[PDB]
Amino acid sequence: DLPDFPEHEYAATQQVGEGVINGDLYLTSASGAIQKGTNTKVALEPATSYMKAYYAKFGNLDAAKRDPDVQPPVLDPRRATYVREATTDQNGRFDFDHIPNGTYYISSELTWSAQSDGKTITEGGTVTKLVTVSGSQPQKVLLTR
Repeated sequence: DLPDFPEHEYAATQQVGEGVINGDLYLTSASGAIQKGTNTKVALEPATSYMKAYYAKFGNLDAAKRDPDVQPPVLDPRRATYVREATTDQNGRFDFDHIPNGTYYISSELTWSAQSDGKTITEGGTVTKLVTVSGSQPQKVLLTR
């Protein structure tokens, strides 16, 4: 499962800042059609050894490829205070303000329904990337896979 919550790793992070993050969220259907993530929540949190272990198993996983017997574990309640959040607009665009200097996981979940042989298929899943912030203007994040 997950390692012990690393207090030192969270204590060493800068918790105040001026950085701006811009990006776009989308995934591709099995048919090749692009699906934009509209009015979808996007999370931005410190890139720790704790969340590296979590995102390895559940961060870039298709909903069709999920094990029904395997459920994601309950995370330490101390982690929530470090999570920043944004909702994408009508075009899948998201924005974050006052982002501190540091290294982060930027993560979202985008699923939708498709039809095939008269049966309903669940498409998409989770998508997670690394973003580094030094100065106030990092590059845009294309949150896709």
